[PDB]
Amino acid sequence: RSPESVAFPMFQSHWYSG
Amino acid sequence: RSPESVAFPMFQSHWYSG
Amino acid sequence: MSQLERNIETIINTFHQYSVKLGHPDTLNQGEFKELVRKDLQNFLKKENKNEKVIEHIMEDLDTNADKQLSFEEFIMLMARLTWASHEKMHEGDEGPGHHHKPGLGE
Amino acid sequence: MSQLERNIETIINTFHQYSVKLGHPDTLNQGEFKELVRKDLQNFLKKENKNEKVIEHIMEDLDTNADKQLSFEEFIMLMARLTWASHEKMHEGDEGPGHHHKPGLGE
Amino acid sequence: PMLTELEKALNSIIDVYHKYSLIKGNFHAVYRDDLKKLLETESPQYIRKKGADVWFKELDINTDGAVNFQEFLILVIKMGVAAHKKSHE
Amino acid sequence: PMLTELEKALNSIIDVYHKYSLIKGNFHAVYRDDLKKLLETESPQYIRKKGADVWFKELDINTDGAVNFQEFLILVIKMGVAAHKKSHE
Ligand SMILES: *C(=O)c1ccc(C(=O)O)c(-c2c3ccc(=O)cc-3oc3cc(O)ccc23)c1
Ligand SMILES: *C(=O)c1ccc(C(=O)O)c(-c2c3ccc(=O)cc-3oc3cc(O)ccc23)c1
Ligand SMILES: [Ca+2]
Ligand SMILES: [Ca+2]
Ligand SMILES: [Ca+2]
Ligand SMILES: [Ca+2]
Ligand SMILES: [Ca+2]
Ligand SMILES: [Ca+2]
Ligand SMILES: [K+]
Ligand SMILES: [K+]
Ligand SMILES: [N]
Ligand SMILES: [N]
Ligand code: NA
Ligand code: NA
Ligand code: NI
Ligand code: NI
Repeated sequence: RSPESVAFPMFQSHWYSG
Repeated sequence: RSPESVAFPMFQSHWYSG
Repeated sequence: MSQLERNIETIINTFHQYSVKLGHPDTLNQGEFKELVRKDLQNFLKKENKNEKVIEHIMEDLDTNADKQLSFEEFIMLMARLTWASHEKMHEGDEGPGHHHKPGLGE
Repeated sequence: MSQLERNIETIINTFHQYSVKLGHPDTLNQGEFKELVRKDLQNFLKKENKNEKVIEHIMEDLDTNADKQLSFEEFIMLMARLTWASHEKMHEGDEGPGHHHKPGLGE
Repeated sequence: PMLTELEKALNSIIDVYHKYSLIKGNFHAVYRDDLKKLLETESPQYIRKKGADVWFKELDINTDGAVNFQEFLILVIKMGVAAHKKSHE
Repeated sequence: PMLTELEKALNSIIDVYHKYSLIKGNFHAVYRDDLKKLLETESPQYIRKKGADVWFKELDINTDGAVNFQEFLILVIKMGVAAHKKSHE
């Protein structure tokens, strides 16, 4: 498989929130 | 010692010549 | 598709196999990471896989934002480390001269 | 001068101690590198130092332009690797939780 | 035993780098010209469009005129992160 | 045995990084704000003048919002190369 439009949302909170 | 003006030449040929 | 792109594809596809199972579909939680590691790093991480707590510290270490999941950005650090540790083992105790590879990790 | 700058100073001063002895004064040849390693990496490279041929492959590996001397740019790769391998040993077999350091390399 | 496909993938990344590092010179050194061949052959357009010299300057962190294996892993990491984001377009 | 000064130097670089990585969060993660404190306290002016955010973008190779130890070693390597060149001025 060539991953195109995996269609679920990408995780994007690449930072500390603790 | 805090190396300042070590006064001999720095090597500078950072590339392949073989 | 090049050899490198294919290898990259396999890392992404393997991450996605376990990230979608529970919780956030684009991240690996503790249980999904344990599963990926048990199955698809079964040789490279043979010794670590015998100690569930070692596997837990590894995940804690990779989880750089401390949100208890591995993003893909966090995960590819483990792939780079294992690739680097495999190449190191190919050169372990090397005496030279020139270049030669012994068997890598998990071998 | 900060702690890091001082440490950087010590790497540069140690390189210069052996680079000036023969040939190019700003590079380490095989003999100067063997001397630096025998003396100032005597603990971190204890096992490698018992095999002059292992020391020769290390130098061959660091000598990225293949001119048979180590520039300072080539040498600081070995310092980064040994620093990284020391931190790895502090965490070898870590089970967690949290952060703790065992003794590092050469200990 | 037989390696998993993921493990074979990681070893193959080693193999890829060495196709270019073993062309000449130091066996773990990819010189500027070798790096252009690597990018053009192994990477997609959205990686190559950066230019092989801009990549070389980025990857040669010790400015010794070569990309060693750990420096090449910087390239691999950035390609993986980019490939992953693209898979969500 | 007792470590050489060079070996103590390398271990101390580990120690330096952890002053900032152990401030909060992941124990091997230096977040953007911690990295400004690190640069301002540990690096000279000709390093700092780059700006802590330009350094953060350079060092965070996997763009996960943190500088781990191997990414910090990129900073250490660049400072060493720079410090060496300055010693020939
Ligand atoms: C995605 O399209 C995909 C999924 C699985 C495979 C596979 O494991 O074989 C591939 C893939 C090939 C697909 C078709 C084909 O004719 C030949 C293929 O060769 C390979 C070779 C490797 O090493 C990995 C993947 C494939 C593609
Ligand atoms: C260069 O100026 C230099 C050379 C040697 C030393 C040393 O090994 O002690 C230092 C240096 C100091 C110099 C003077 C002083 O009063 C205190 C010093 O403390 C240290 C501490 C460490 O850890 C390394 C170097 C010095 C300076
Ligand atoms: Ca998940
Ligand atoms: Ca995380
Ligand atoms: Ca010399
Ligand atoms: Ca050289
Ligand atoms: Ca380099
Ligand atoms: Ca990072
Ligand atoms: K994804
Ligand atoms: K010098
Ligand atoms: N927090
Ligand atoms: N050469
Ligand atoms: Na080469
Ligand atoms: Na931290
Ligand atoms: Ni090799
Ligand atoms: Ni640590």
